This record gives sequence, C-alpha cells and structure tokens, in this order.
Amino acid sequence: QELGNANFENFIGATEGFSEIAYQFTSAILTLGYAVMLAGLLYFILTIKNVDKKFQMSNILSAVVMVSAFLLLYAQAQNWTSSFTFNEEVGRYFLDPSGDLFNNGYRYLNWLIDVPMLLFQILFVVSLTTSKFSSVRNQFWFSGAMMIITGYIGQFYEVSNLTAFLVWGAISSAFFFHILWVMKKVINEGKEGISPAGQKILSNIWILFLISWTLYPGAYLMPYLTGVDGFLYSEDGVMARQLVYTIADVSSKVIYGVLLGNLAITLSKNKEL
Amino acid sequence: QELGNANFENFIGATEGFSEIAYQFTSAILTLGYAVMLAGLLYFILTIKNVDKKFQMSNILSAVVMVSAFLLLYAQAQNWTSSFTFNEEVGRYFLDPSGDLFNNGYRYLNWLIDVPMLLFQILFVVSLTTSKFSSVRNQFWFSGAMMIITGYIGQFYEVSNLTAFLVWGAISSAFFFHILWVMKKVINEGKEGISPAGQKILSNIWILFLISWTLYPGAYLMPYLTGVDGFLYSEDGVMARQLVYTIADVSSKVIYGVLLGNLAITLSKNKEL
Amino acid sequence: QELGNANFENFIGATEGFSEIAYQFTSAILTLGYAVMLAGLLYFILTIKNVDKKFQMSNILSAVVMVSAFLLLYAQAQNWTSSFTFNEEVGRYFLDPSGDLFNNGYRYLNWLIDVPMLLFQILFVVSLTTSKFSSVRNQFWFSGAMMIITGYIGQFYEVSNLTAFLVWGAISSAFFFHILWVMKKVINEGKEGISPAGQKILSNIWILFLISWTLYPGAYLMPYLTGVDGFLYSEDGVMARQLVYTIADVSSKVIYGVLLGNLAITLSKNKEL
Amino acid sequence: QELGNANFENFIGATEGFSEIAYQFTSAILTLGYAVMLAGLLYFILTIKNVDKKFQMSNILSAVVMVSAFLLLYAQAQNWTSSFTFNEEVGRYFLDPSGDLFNNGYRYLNWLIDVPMLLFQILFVVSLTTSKFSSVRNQFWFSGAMMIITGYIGQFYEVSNLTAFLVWGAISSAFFFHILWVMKKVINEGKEGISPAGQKILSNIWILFLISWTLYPGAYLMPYLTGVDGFLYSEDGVMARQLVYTIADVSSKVIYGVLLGNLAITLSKNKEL
Amino acid sequence: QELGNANFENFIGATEGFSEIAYQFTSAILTLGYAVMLAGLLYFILTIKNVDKKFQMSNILSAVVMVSAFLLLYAQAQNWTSSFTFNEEVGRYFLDPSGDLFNNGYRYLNWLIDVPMLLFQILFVVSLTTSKFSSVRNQFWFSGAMMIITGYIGQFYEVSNLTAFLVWGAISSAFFFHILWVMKKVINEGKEGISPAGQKILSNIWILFLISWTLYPGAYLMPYLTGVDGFLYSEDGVMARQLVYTIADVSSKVIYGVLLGNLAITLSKNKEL
Ligand SMILES: CCCCCCCC/C=C\CCCCCCCC(=O)OC[C@H](O)CO
Ligand SMILES: CCCCCCCC/C=C\CCCCCCCC(=O)OC[C@H](O)CO
Ligand SMILES: *C/C=C(C)/C=C/C=C(C)/C=C/C1=C(C)CCCC1(C)C
Ligand SMILES: *C/C=C(C)/C=C/C=C(C)/C=C/C1=C(C)CCCC1(C)C
Ligand SMILES: *C/C=C(C)/C=C/C=C(C)/C=C/C1=C(C)CCCC1(C)C
Ligand SMILES: *C/C=C(C)/C=C/C=C(C)/C=C/C1=C(C)CCCC1(C)C
Ligand SMILES: *C/C=C(C)/C=C/C=C(C)/C=C/C1=C(C)CCCC1(C)C
Ligand SMILES: CCCCCCCCCCCCCCCCCCCC
Ligand SMILES: CCCCCCCCO[C@@H]1O[C@H](CO)[C@@H](O)[C@H](O)[C@H]1O
Ligand SMILES: CCCCCCCCO[C@@H]1O[C@H](CO)[C@@H](O)[C@H](O)[C@H]1O
Ligand SMILES: CCCCCCCCO[C@@H]1O[C@H](CO)[C@@H](O)[C@H](O)[C@H]1O
Ligand SMILES: CCCCCCCCO[C@@H]1O[C@H](CO)[C@@H](O)[C@H](O)[C@H]1O
Ligand SMILES: CCCCCCCCO[C@@H]1O[C@H](CO)[C@@H](O)[C@H](O)[C@H]1O
Ligand code: NA
Ligand code: NA
Ligand code: NA
Ligand code: NA
Ligand code: NA
Repeated sequence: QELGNANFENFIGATEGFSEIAYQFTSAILTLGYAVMLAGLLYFILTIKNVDKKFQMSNILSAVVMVSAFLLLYAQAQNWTSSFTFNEEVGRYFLDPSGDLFNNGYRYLNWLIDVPMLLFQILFVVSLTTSKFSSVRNQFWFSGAMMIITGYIGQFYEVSNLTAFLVWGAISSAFFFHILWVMKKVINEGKEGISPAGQKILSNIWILFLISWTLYPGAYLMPYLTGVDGFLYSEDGVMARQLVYTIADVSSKVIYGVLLGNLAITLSKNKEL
Repeated sequence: QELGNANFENFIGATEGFSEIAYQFTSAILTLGYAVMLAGLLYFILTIKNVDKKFQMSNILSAVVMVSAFLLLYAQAQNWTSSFTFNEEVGRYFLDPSGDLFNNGYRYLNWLIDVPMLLFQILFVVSLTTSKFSSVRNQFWFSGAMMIITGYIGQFYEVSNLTAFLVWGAISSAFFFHILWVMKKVINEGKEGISPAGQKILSNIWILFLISWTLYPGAYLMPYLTGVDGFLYSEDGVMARQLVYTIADVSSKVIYGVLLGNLAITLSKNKEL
Repeated sequence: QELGNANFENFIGATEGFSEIAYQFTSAILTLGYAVMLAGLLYFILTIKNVDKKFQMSNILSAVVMVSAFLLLYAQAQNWTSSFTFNEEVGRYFLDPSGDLFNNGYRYLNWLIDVPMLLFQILFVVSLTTSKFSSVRNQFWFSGAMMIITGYIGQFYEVSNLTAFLVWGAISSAFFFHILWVMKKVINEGKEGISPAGQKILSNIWILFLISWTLYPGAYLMPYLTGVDGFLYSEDGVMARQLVYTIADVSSKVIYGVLLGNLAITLSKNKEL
Repeated sequence: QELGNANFENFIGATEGFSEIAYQFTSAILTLGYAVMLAGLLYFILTIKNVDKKFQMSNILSAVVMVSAFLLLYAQAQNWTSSFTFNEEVGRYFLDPSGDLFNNGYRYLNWLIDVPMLLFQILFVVSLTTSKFSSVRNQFWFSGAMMIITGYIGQFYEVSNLTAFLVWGAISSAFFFHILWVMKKVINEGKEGISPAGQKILSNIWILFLISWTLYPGAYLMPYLTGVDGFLYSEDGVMARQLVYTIADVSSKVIYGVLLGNLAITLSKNKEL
Repeated sequence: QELGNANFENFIGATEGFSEIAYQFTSAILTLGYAVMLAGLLYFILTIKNVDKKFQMSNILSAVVMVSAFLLLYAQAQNWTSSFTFNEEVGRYFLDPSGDLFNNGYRYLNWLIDVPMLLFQILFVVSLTTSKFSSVRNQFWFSGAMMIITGYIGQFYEVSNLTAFLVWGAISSAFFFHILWVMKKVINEGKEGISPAGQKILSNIWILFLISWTLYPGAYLMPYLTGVDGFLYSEDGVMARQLVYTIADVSSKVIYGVLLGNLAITLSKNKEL
C-alpha cells in the first residue's frame, strides 16, 4: 500500500492494525484532551475577576489557548476514529483511507496560536527588569513560528525520509533552545522584587515549562526512541505518542495557566491565596 | 467472531443482540445523563453569586465537572447508537463493528477530571481542623489517579480474562477505600464550628458520596453480580450497568454539587437559604 | 417485518409509509420545538434581573428545563429524519431500520428533569400557607417519577400489547391525578395574601398547567383516540401526536415559565408590570 | 419520477439538475443567512444596556428571533447540500432522495416564533394612543398564525395542485393585509408625541416592514412570476427564491431589530445617538 | 469528467490528485483559520470594558466578524475533507463529487458581513475632520458590495472562461481601489488631533489593511500568477491560495481588530496601554 509522506500510525494501522486496547485508549486519551481544554476555558473565564485588572489579560490569553486546543483535540479525536475501522475477521482496527490518513501535523499549525500566546501571557503577570517587553515578545514569536514550521515539515518524513525528519527536527530544536533561553531570563527578571511565595510559583512554572514543552519533541521522536524495529515502532508507540501529547497539552496549557493565575493572585493587592 | 479485550455489551450484542426496549432504554438513559450535565453546567454558573466570594471556586469546579461529564456522556450516547444496528430479519439490534466496539473505559479517563475536581472542591467550602489542605488534596489526587488507571486496565478483561478483571478491580478498590477514609475525615472536620444546618448538609453529603461512588465499582462488576450465566449476563445487565452509571453520575456530580452550594450558602455571611 | 415492542410510527412507516406532507410536517414541528426551547433558554437567562433575588431561582430552573427540552427535541428531530427514508418508486418515506426504530420513550426519561423542575420552580415564586415546602416537593418528585416510569414502560407496548399499554397508562394516570391535586393546593395557597394581578396570573397558570400536562396522556393514546382502524391510526395520527407534544412542550415549559416570571415581577418590591 | 406534494426545487433537481453556480450559490446564500443571524444574536445581546430598562425586552425578543432564524437557516443550509448530489456523467447536481426532498415549509413553522415576536417587540418601544396593547398583540398573533398555517398548507401544492396553491395563498394574503393594517396603526400611534428623530426612524421601520414582509409571498410565487415555462421555473428561479428569502430574513429580522434599538436609544432618557 | 464553472482545485483534484502534504496542509491551514476566529470572538468580547463606552461598538463589530469568519472557515474546512478522498492504489487524494465540488465563492458571500463591518468599525474609533460619517459608511458599503458581487461572479469562470474571470476581476478591482482611496482619507483624518502613539497605530493599521486586503485578489489570481501551466497551476498553487486566504483572514480581521482596540485604549480617558 502506497502511503507516501505519512505518520507511522498509518503504517502500523495498515500492516498490523490496532488491538481494542490500543484503539480505545488512543480515542479516550484524545477525548480527555479536548474535555480538559473546554473545562479549562470555563475555569479561566470564571476566575478573571480573582486577580487585579492588569493581570486579567493572562486569563483571557489562557481562554484563547483553551479554544485553540479544544477545537484541534476535538477534530483530531474524530480523525482517529474515522482513520481506523474494525476488521471482524482478525478483530483489530486497520487503516480506513476513506476517513483520510491520520496526521499529527494537524496539531502543529494550531501551535501558531498556542506557542505565541502561552509565551506572551507571562509578560502580563511578571514585570521585566533589564529586558524590553516588545523585544522578548518578538523573540518568542519569531523563534516560536520557526520552531513550529520546521517541525511541521519534518514530521511528514518521519517514515518516508528519516534524514529529512532528523535534519528539520534538529533545526526546529535550535529555535526551541532559544525559547528556553529567553523564558529563563523572563522567569529570573520576574522573580526580582516579588514575595518569596511568588518566586516559588515562578520556580514551579519554569520546571513545568521545561518538562511539558520538551514532551513535544519527545512525541516527535517517539516511534524511534527504542531504535529501528524497537518496542515503540508499534501500536504501543502510537498509544505512547498521544498519551505524551495529552500530558504535554494539559501541563503546558492548563496547569501553566493555573500557576500564572495563582502568581497573579499573590501579586494582586486585594487578593490572597 | 474475534472481539478480544472488549466489554460484555459487544458479546451480548454480537450473539443475542438487543431488544427494542434494551437498545432504546440504554440510548435514552445516556441522553438523560448528558442532558442533566449540561443543565447542571447552567445551574452552577447562574448560582455562583448566591455564595460569598471564597466559596465560588466550588461552583466553578462543579461547572468544570459538568463540562467533562457532558462531553463524555454525549460522545458515549452516540457511541451506543453507532455500535448496535437493527437486523430486519430477527428484529433485534446487533453489534455493528463499523461503529467500533462499545467501551465503558471511555468514562474512566475523563474521571481523571471528575474524581480529582469533585474531591478538591469540598476543600473550598469546609475548613479542615487536624488535617492539612495540601496533604488531603495530594492523597485524593494520587489515590484517585491510581484507582482510575488500575480499574481502566481491569475493565478491558471483564470477558477475556476474569482473573485480571478481579485482581486489577481489587487493587483499584484499595485506593477507593483510602479515598473514603480521607473524605470521612474531611466531612468530620468540616462539621466542627459550623451551624447545625451546615452539619446536617455534610451528613447528607457523606451518605450521597458513599452510595454514589460505590455504584461505580457496582457498574464494574454488574455483568457477574448474578454469577456465571446469571440474569445480569444479558441485555438486562447491559441496561442495569448504564442505569447505575447515570444514577451515579447525577448523584456524585450534580446533587453533590448542589448540596455543597447549599452548605456554602449557610456558611455565607449575607446569605440565609 | 418483526418490529417487536415499538411505537406505531414504525408500523405506519413500514406498511403505508409517510407522504411528503406527513414526513416534512413531523420534521418541521420537532424543529420548531427545539428552536422554541433554545430561544426560551436565552429569554429566561436575559430576564433573570427583572425579578427580586429570591425569585431568580425560578428563571434558573426554567433555563434548566430549556436545556433538557432543547437537547431532547434536537436529538428526536434527527431521529425522525434518520428512521424514515424516501422510496423513489412509490414516492413515500418508509421505515429505514439502519437509522434505528423511532421511539417517543426518548422524551419520557428527559421528563425526569422537566417534571420535577417545573413542579419545583413554582415553590420559589408563591408562598405556601397550610402546606410544607419539603412535603409538596417530595410528593411532586415521587408521583412525577412514578408517573414517568410507568408511562415509559407502557408506551413500548402501544402496538405489541394494548392491555399492558392501557394498564401501565392507567397506573401512570393515578400519579398524574395526585400531581394535579397537589398543584391545585399550591396555586390556592399561592393566591392567599398577594395582589389581584398576581392572583389572575396564578388562575391562568392553573388552566395552562391542567390543559398542557393533560396533552401528554393525549399524545400517549393518540393512535387509538378514533378506536381500532380509526382515522388517527395513520400518518395523520403520527402528525397529530408530534403536534400535540410540541404544543404541550411550548405550553408546559416556556409559557408556564413566562407566566411565573410575570408573577415574580408583581411579587417583586422594586419591579412593576 | 413520483415526488407528490413537493416544492419545485425537487422537480428542477430531478429533471434538469443544478449547475455548479445554481447549487453553490444557493448553499452560500443560506450560509450567509445563518451567519447574519448568529452575528445578529451577539449584537442584540451586547447592546442590551445601550437603552433604558423598559426598552431592553426589544433587544431580548430580537435575540429570540436570531436563535430561531439561525437554527432554521443552518438546518436548511444542510438540507440543501443533502438533497442534491453531483452526477459525474453530466456534471450537474440532481435530486438525491436519500437526503429527503427539499421543503421551504421548514421555514414556515419557525415563523410561528419569528412573526409573533417581531410584531410583539415594537409594542415594547412605541407607546399606543387609541389602540390597546393586549388587543394589537392578539390581532398580530392570531392573523400571524393563520397567515403562516394557510401558506404552509399552500406551498406543498406549488407544483402538484396550482389551484390549491393560489387559493391557500390568497387566504394567507388576507391575514397578511390585516397585519399590515394593524402595524400601520401601531407606527402612526407610535409617532404621536415623540421627537422628530424617533418619527423619522418609525417612517423607515414602516417602509422596511412593508417591503421585507412582502418579499415572503414574493418567494411563495417566485417559480410562476414569469408564468408557465417562464425564466423563473428553472434553477434561476430556485436561486432567486433563496436569495429573496435571505434579503427578507436579514431585512425583517436584523435591520428591523437594529432600527428598533436606535428608536429605543432616542426614547431613552440617559442615552443619546 | 465535466466540472463546468468550477474552481481549479477540482481540476487538479480530478486529474493529478493531492499528495498527503498538499491535502493535510490545506485541511490544517483552514482549521487554524476557524480556530483563530473563535479565539478572536472570545478575545473581543472579554476586552469590551478595556475601552471607553463610545469605542465599545468596535469590539462588538470585531466579534460580529469573528462569528461570520468562524462559521464560514469551519464549514469550508469540512468542505475540503469531503471533496477529496484517498485513492489506495496511487496514494493521493482525488475529487470525490459525492462531497460536492470545492468552491472558494463560499467565502465571498460571507464578505457581505466582513467587508462592510470591518470598514464601518474604524469610524467608531477615529474622528473624521473633512469627511462625513454617513457618507464614508455609504461609500464603503456600496463599493464593498459591488467589489464582492463582481468578484463572486468572476471566480466561477477561473477555469471555464479566463476572459470573464479577468474582466469581472478588473471591475471588482475598480471598487477595491475606491475603498483603498476612502480608507486612506479616514486614516489621515483619524491621525489629526491624537497622540503620536495613536498616529503610529493608524500607520500600522494602514499597512496591515493595504497588504491583508490585497492578498484576496492575490488568492483570486493565485493559479495563474506563474502563467499557463506554471508552478502554481498545481497542488502547490492550491496550498498557496488557502495559505494566503488564512494570512489575509487573520490579518484583516483579528490583527486589524486588535490594533483598533489598542488605538481605542490610547484615545480612552481612564485607560492606558
Ligand atoms: C538553522 C539554525 C538556526 C539557529 C538558531 C537560531 C536561534 C536564534 C534566532 C534568532 C535570534 C534573535 C532573532 C530576533 C528576531 C527579531 C525579533 C527581535 O529581536 O526584535 C525586537 C525589537 O528590537 C524590539 O525590541
Ligand atoms: C511523561 C510520561 C510519559 C509516559 C509514556 C511512556 C512512553 C515511553 C517513552 C519513552 C521511553 C523510552 C526511552 C528510551 C530509552 C531506551 C533506549 C533503547 O532502548 O535503545 C535505543 C536503540 O537500541 C538504538 O538503536
Ligand atoms: C500547547 C502547545 C505547545 C506548548 C507546543 C509546543 C511545541 C514544541 C515545543 C515543539 C517542538 C519541536 C521540536 C523542538 C523539534 C521537533 C518539532 C517540534 C515542533 C515538535
Ligand atoms: C463522576 C465520576 C466519579 C464519581 C467517578 C468515580 C469512580 C470510581 C469510584 C471508581 C471505582 C472503581 C473501583 C473501586 C473498582 C473497579 C474500578 C473502578 C475505577 C470503577
Ligand atoms: C415538559 C414535560 C412535561 C410537562 C411532561 C409531562 C408528562 C406527563 C403529564 C405524562 C403523563 C402520562 C400519563 C398521565 C399517562 C400515560 C403516560 C404519561 C407519562 C405520558
Ligand atoms: C422573519 C420571518 C418573517 C418576517 C416572516 C414573514 C412571513 C410572511 C409575511 C408570509 C406571508 C405569506 C403570504 C402573504 C402568502 C403566501 C404564504 C406566506 C405565508 C408566505
Ligand atoms: C475578512 C474579509 C475581507 C477583508 C475581504 C476582502 C475582500 C477583497 C479585498 C476582495 C477583492 C477582490 C478583488 C479586488 C478582485 C477579485 C475579486 C475579489 C472580490 C477577491
Ligand atoms: C394572553 C395572550 C392571548 C393570546 C391570544 C391570541 C391567539 C393566538 C393563537 C393562534 C391560534 C390559531 C389557531 C388556528 C387553527 C387552525 C386552523 C387552520 C386552518 C386550516
Ligand atoms: C534520535 C533518535 C532517532 C534514532 C534513529 C533510529 C533509526 C530507525 O530506523 C528505522 O526504523 C524503522 C522502524 O523500526 C524501519 O522500518 C526503518 O527501515 C529504519 O530506517
Ligand atoms: C464479584 C462477582 C464476580 C464473580 C465471578 C463470576 C464468575 C463468572 O464466570 C464467567 O461467567 C460468564 C458469563 O456468565 C461465562 O461466559 C464465563 O464462561 C465464566 O467464566
Ligand atoms: C381509551 C382509548 C383506548 C381505545 C382502544 C382501542 C382498541 C384499538 O384496537 C387496535 O386497533 C389497532 C389499529 O387499527 C389494530 O391494528 C389492532 O389490531 C387493534 O387491537
Ligand atoms: C403569479 C401567480 C399566477 C401564476 C400562474 C402561472 C401558471 C403556471 O402554469 C404552470 O407552469 C408550470 C411551469 O412552467 C408548468 O409546468 C405547469 O404545467 C403549469 O400549470
Ligand atoms: C494577471 C494574471 C492573468 C494571467 C492569465 C494567463 C494564464 C492563462 O493560461 C491558462 O493556463 C491554464 C493552466 O495553467 C490552462 O489550462 C488554460 O488553457 C490557459 O488559458
Ligand atoms: Na473507527
Ligand atoms: Na443504531
Ligand atoms: Na429521512
Ligand atoms: Na450535495
Ligand atoms: Na477526505
């Protein structure tokens, strides 16, 4: 079967197919994904007035990200169930091309909302010291866009051309490291002149940010993290990838948003935790 | 026909099929389910300002659970009608694998929202005495997650491997008992220093919690509660399971939420009930 | 063919089929139904602040019923168009079992929201004199539930077993009469110590309640109201049943809610009609 | 082919089929339709507080009509694309009876919301002089209902029985003329004792009302406005009908609502235009 | 294969078909499109109170455009995936006429909302000096309508009749130039008597407006921008067209709306950036 520049899910699905557990788990984990985002949307809107006016733009940008993540994860949850269909004879779910091939790239282009807005929103909670708002924003948005576009191109070749996959992935990684560098500066400057309570929260936000964002390139490589014909080049790797995405999605978007809201509360004059 | 690690609904549906009453009832009871959750969402939002600011987070977390439960019960209602199709010759609804096998596991992963948030929200209404907020929260969330994940694994084997089904179910039960233990403490400490009216409501909340949460392991075992080849290993057991889920869903989420809101009103300075 | 315990719509649809007028009218009347409920939801939310705080729970419960009625009528509108498909050869719409059989029972289980909440909400507008709030509520909810459950069982046999249909219907009717009895008391006690304007509205509410609620058992019997092989055991009876439901739905839920809102305004200190 | 009492769209679609332009335009014009109504819903809600409390009911009734028109135009937009399917051999869209026949009657029953509420809402902005509120309302609602029901019956026969089509249309027209008569009185009485600004707006509202409402009987007759085998008994007439509906829908509902809101602002003590 | 007056996407799709990258990218870029508009809707509503009352109509009109753009881009995203289906034998997505032909004209009719409202909303932020509000509005709306209708007609012939395509496009362009002329005046007059900060924002708005609006005629011509049998008369041109639309949509609607909101804040007495 000719699949071309398609994600490895389609190759596993076309050859071995997916067990009940693999198929039902991947559907459920994506469903949890979009459910968390819509619940988060409600949470971020309803808690707007829990912080001083100046901090409320962070609640609004969290809500903006929730809308993006909900729409994408909802669409992708339906894409999963449309792309793989039960074969009665063998009792496994095989590629159903009438549904279209499954593509993780769907996520990447919506990151053009998520990444820029997640990086931007912290600049409405913390105060910079030596760095300029417009400068940090421009660095975040440029490197964010380049990271996403290069990775988007790469993931199309994860089976068809491992070399292109790894080269584009490496270029994307360079921009990622730049973002990590700039966010560390923002966290450091953010800690300057705020309560120890606020500083603790920013320490947690940095760890959360570092781990949650690194999970995305982890998901990128997932099928090959056990090498050629490894344990993960299987339905187990398919499950692992969507699980990692969902953990990353909840952590990078919702928990990040909640911690920023808690920081905003400590920095708020009237409010306290 | 090879169904593998699938719920017993698919076996009944593939062999005997479902009568009009069994099929139509299961569809209607799931439809009532998601209708209650969306109505509950509206109720919890519209009554936010009926309690003092400090208590409003409980309304918000109720709303969060309503969103999760609505999305899941809506999706599962469609899953039911897609998985079983009318056979004109015999006049019963049989497994339609083109719709996918039906899986109750869909519910379990969304409990990673419901369970943590339901257990958390009471800590925004009652005041603890001897117990520490962070400690109760961490115990609820850890044991909640472990209870859900172990049960999720178990239910895949409810037909294919009764031993795995019962062992995973037993491990899950251990974590459940821990949750019951911690919640009893929270209720007791919550009663200390509040009006007799508030204490009565917490007594009711404990009974509701105990019964409603115990229904879930009841739903887990449903097909085997009348032993091998029992009355319940049938379309009658299929009906019973979804009925028990719906009673549990309405009770554990909505009625629990309403009682907590009523408690918040008694604890509120301005409000009287 | 073998339809078993199915509503008469499926028998007419399987034997005679439906004319363009019968099929298109039934679809349109259900569409009007769900449109009225969603419009009503908007109305009840937007007019919350038109009455004193104490009366606003009635607006909220109206909104809750609108959500239930919208979801059900929307789902049932789609169920109608899925269950009957055009036959080009004869130019009529015949039963399409791939869509499932059509079941009015879908409505009944959602009444477990509508009936309890419609009966409850008046107790937030009128003041009782001799009767106790908790007692009236408990009688409404018990008899409401029993009325619904017994009728739900009955309607499955409306073709397959006329005896069961009529016996279950009669038992259901007994609980209905109890509800009528209790509501009459509530209306009388509500009239005590309020303006003549408020008393006139409660008189209207009683007439509306009596007629609108009686339409439901009317819909139950519809196919047999012209006896065996009567005018109504036909596509004309199918049209009549859904028309009666829609009139009953609009009257019992929306107009009832509007009149209660108008009563709340007269009873409100600041507000005036 | 046997189509029975069906609209002429189905006859054109079954015999000639629709060109790319005819099919794509009819889909797009209905899509614009429902888009305008949902945008209008947002506008009428967001501008509620731009007028004195007493006038806000008019914003609410505008919103109610937006919900009705959105739901109907959305459903009808999907009905269009389901009822006509591309034939590769000839390159035109032909009747696809599996989707159901297309029926304009779908619109008519939703007018039982639109007509009564559009006629009602002006009575919350203007003050009557010689006429009684309840009397004008009752005349509007009775004649409105009769106009709709008689026309609804008529449109089923627009091909199958031209005589019935014209007779029912004529009866409907009589009730329409009554509505025009009553609305002219309302406008005249509304002009009495208000600013020149308010009087100008009521003059505009009358012209808008007269033209926009007359478009509906225009749409009714559309296929025959160029006589037997005329230019309009074609895909061009199909396009014209839905175009006229969309112009009528936007004019009679949204622009009417906006002008009433502007009138409310001029009549408002605090507010200025 | 006879496609008639259809867009070039259908010809490429019917002859060469689309690679995984071409098909998946076009789906993702449209998905990003509608996601941005729904996120924008939330943003424009939530930031209404960030500007003085007089400026809030601009937030409302932004929201109005978001609803239109969301609905259209969502519908068009589904139209893309319905119109092209995977062929297992060659591994490309080919025209699936059962889904309907793909038409960009769908966008054009919704511009009857977007264009008039985008041009209107600036007149609620800037103050005119020489020019009259009603006059600028009328010129914008007339030329906007004529630009859209002439272009709408043109795009049907982009393959079937290049002459009609170019002539209608040229006529449309004339009206576009008129709009550019009037908007330049509005921006110049808007700069008069406001802070240098506000003037800088209007300079940005003019560049954004000029580039973003010019992208639409760019999308119109896209397939022929590399001449006959050029690089762009291919799946690469199909990708380019939808990419350009999405850049234009985000830029002309959301970024334009955000900049107007920022201008409104600078012009607001209480508020500051
Ligand atoms: C191929 C391997 C790629 C190598 C990895 C590259 C990582 C660093 C990239 C860019 C550094 C700075 C780029 C800045 C982009 C312009 C935004 C900006 O800095 O302007 C702010 C303005 O001055 C208002 O203060
Ligand atoms: C955050 C929670 C995620 C939980 C989800 C679990 C998914 C497991 C993912 C990665 C583990 C694999 C790490 C790779 C270490 C194995 C290295 C190896 O096996 O060798 C490579 C091979 O030999 C060279 O050819
Ligand atoms: C909620 C969305 C978020 C936080 C998105 C984050 C995305 C990344 C950190 C992506 C990084 C990548 C690399 C570093 C290399 C491979 C390609 C990417 C784009 C997955
Ligand atoms: C609204 C969601 C709620 C309250 C979820 C509750 C879930 C449980 C109490 C689950 C318990 C289980 C066991 C104790 C054993 C079998 C497996 C479970 C997970 C069903
Ligand atoms: C909006 C929902 C409402 C008001 C529901 C009302 C339902 C009833 C009054 C049902 C009554 C019935 C009988 C008295 C006999 C036959 C069975 C029932 C349930 C239809
Ligand atoms: C937004 C909905 C509106 C304003 C509906 C208006 C409907 C009419 C004015 C209908 C009139 C008709 C006639 C006068 C004759 C033919 C049948 C009708 C119902 C189309
Ligand atoms: C968000 C919607 C916007 C900004 C729409 C803008 C539309 C145009 C500027 C269209 C211009 C065209 C021409 C100048 C020639 C070809 C036809 C058109 C309509 C695409
Ligand atoms: C308090 C408000 C009172 C409202 C009274 C106004 C009456 C409007 C109700 C309309 C009912 C029309 C019934 C038509 C009967 C069907 C006949 C159709 C002819 C074939
Ligand atoms: C940095 C992590 C990337 C390590 C590269 C591992 C090389 C994977 O090797 C690939 O494995 C596939 C599935 O097992 C095989 O089908 C391919 O033939 C093979 O190229
Ligand atoms: C706590 C309740 C669990 C007790 C275990 C019950 C044993 C059920 O045993 C199983 O029953 C199935 C259906 O009856 C049969 O098809 C299986 O062959 C049998 O293993
Ligand atoms: C109180 C109202 C109940 C009246 C019961 C009427 C009995 C109807 O009798 C039924 O009529 C059907 C329709 O033709 C027939 O098909 C059935 O064979 C017949 O039993
Ligand atoms: C405008 C109100 C009067 C219209 C009456 C016009 C008579 C139309 O006449 C009809 O035209 C159809 C289409 O050409 C034909 O198919 C029918 O045979 C014919 O009866
Ligand atoms: C301003 C830009 C207008 C340039 C129009 C000239 C291009 C028209 O060239 C067209 O190319 C198509 C494929 O490329 C062919 O199928 C057509 O037959 C041919 O007319
Ligand atoms: Na599937
Ligand atoms: Na089904
Ligand atoms: Na149908
Ligand atoms: Na179609
Ligand atoms: Na497709």
